[PDB]
Amino acid sequence: MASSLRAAISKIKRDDVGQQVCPNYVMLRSSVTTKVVRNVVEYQIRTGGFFSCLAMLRPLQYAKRERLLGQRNLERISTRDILQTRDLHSLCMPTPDAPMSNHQASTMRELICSYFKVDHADGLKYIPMDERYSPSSLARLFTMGMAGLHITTEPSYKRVPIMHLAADLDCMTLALPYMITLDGDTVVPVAPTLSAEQLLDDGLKGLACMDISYGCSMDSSRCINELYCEETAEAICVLKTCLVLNCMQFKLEMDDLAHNAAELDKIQMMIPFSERVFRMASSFATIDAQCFRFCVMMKDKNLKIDMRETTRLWTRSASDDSVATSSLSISLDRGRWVAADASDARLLVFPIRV
Amino acid sequence: MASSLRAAISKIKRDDVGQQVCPNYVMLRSSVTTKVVRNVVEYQIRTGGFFSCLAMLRPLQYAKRERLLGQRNLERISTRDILQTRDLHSLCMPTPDAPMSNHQASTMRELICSYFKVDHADGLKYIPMDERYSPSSLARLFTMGMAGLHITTEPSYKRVPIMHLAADLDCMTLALPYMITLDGDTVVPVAPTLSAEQLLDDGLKGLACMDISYGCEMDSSRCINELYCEETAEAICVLKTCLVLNCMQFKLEMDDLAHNAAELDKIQMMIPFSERVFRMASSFATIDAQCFRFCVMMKDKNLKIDMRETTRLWTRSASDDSVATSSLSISLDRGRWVAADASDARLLVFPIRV
Repeated sequence: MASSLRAAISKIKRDDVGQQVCPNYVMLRSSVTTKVVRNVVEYQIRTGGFFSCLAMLRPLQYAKRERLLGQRNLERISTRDILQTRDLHSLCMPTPDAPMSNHQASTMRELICSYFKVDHADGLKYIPMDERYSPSSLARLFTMGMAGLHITTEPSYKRVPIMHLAADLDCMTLALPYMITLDGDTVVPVAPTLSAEQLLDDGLKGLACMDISYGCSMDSSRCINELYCEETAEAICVLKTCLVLNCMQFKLEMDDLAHNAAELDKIQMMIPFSERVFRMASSFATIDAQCFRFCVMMKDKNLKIDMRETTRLWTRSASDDSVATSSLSISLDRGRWVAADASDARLLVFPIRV
Repeated sequence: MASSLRAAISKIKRDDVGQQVCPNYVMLRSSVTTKVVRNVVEYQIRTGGFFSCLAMLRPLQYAKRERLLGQRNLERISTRDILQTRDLHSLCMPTPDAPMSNHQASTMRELICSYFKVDHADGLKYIPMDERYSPSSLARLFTMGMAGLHITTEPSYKRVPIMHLAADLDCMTLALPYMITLDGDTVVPVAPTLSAEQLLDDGLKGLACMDISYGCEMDSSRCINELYCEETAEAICVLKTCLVLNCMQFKLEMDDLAHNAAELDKIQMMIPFSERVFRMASSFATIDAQCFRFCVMMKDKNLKIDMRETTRLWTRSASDDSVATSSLSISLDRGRWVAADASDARLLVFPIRV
């Protein structure tokens, strides 16, 4: 009565919260439940990883529940038999089996070392010599650090100074990042011309022209840039950097999903998924040029697109001449960002919760 | 034609929100507003000072709006021609026109100095050479200091380090303070034998036998003493000291309300003001012996008592032999402090908000 195939199947993980799409990723990690009402099937998509990554714009809230978890969980996670990308993300480690980045890796390592007052050998555990890192793991590292917790290289939590900006923002419940320019004594929203990564170039200088409007569509609005002083400067740069890093991870994973046929075939032209991807990309449409051009294109096709054509658009949106911008003029009111072409609304980006 | 009476009456600021009761006080500052439905008039008592100063148990929440306000408001308060007690409390100054103490004032100033790393002479401004200080102004100073803000001697907000305990506790919506004893490897709640003031003795080491159970909903309970380590020790000592300071201020003002017949005649009639005084004293009934006894008494008289008799019971409650507390067994269940004589529940103390 014993058989080999049954033994193979026995080992397979049968949690089955839903149809697991793009696991082994950080932000594109997705679950598809099926919900039937009458005779119509509504696919319900749960992408918690992305939404947790975006909640880092409020560091004390990101950290809130985990700071009351002892040094036990980190030590459990590391001792585990097989470490998935989620496990390594919790430890702020390089995530093999997931896309990674080699961009400004030394400046990023130098930042770990300066912020956390740590050695280069320790820096090399976060960002190895292959120079390849996972940007979201690195954001988690810094986001927690602003909240007063350093994830150490031995799985441990060490107490580090809590950033005043994190406490100053913790009241806020909505946020909108955008790009600005200074045309002399006045500040105006501008469309993203550079890519999120290129903000990291030149020692993170281009970050000065990103702003984030925090508020409670929104009210009691406070911009991060008006809270700039000598003491909050570092905290503002890190916050903006973590945002950029999460954007980079998104882009990396999307670029990889364009070529990962296994998971793309698994998505049976779910329009629900392609409008999810539109939400996710809209988060960064105000700070990354590619995601801008991508979101304008999909909204031009009324978001009734299957994932194949969708991640075809992603591939094309990496090039400046894929859509015409110069034409578009952008304004910001009531906490949402609008790009319009001669009174035609080409993209509307709403603020993100937490 | 003109009148000097008219001119005098003209100069009187008329906020007239209600009948103001015990102004020039910190915690007993009250306002009665008359609400009528049918032919029944019900008196509503607002006592926001008391509940504000107990909200200090969660320091970041106490600081939440005030950290967004600039140094503008503190200068503005100091400029005011008539410095009322309310304004002085905002500035963490000593409060004439209101009661004060001298208990361990030397160790308090040394604490101010230690925590805020400030010289003896400006610490003399907070606690003068008179040796008299307002305990609640001092609790505010320290409470804001855990939140990362120092109210300086010149009106000014100076950024100091934010305590990790303040961040740890900020998810908690309820708190129950109580006293404990260590019998072997089991902690048990005990009745308050000492005075609040007497916990400031023995180099504040007596505070270790106090615990505060924080929770939500209670449900997600944590005891502050569970969170003790050498990094959290300072914060735990200050948080406990600030509670003792607010207790002491409460006591100082009650004693004063005993001899202040000028206010007590005005509120001699209202049973709702007895309910409020019971609610207040119940907050410290677990950590102060007088407040314990006082609260046991009024529960015996079923809370239907006038304020004259009320504050006479207060004056009596100062004496150990006034009620027979030795037969009462103390239990802490459902987030709820119970003092009972066999099957008779002589006092129930409930968790405090924030």
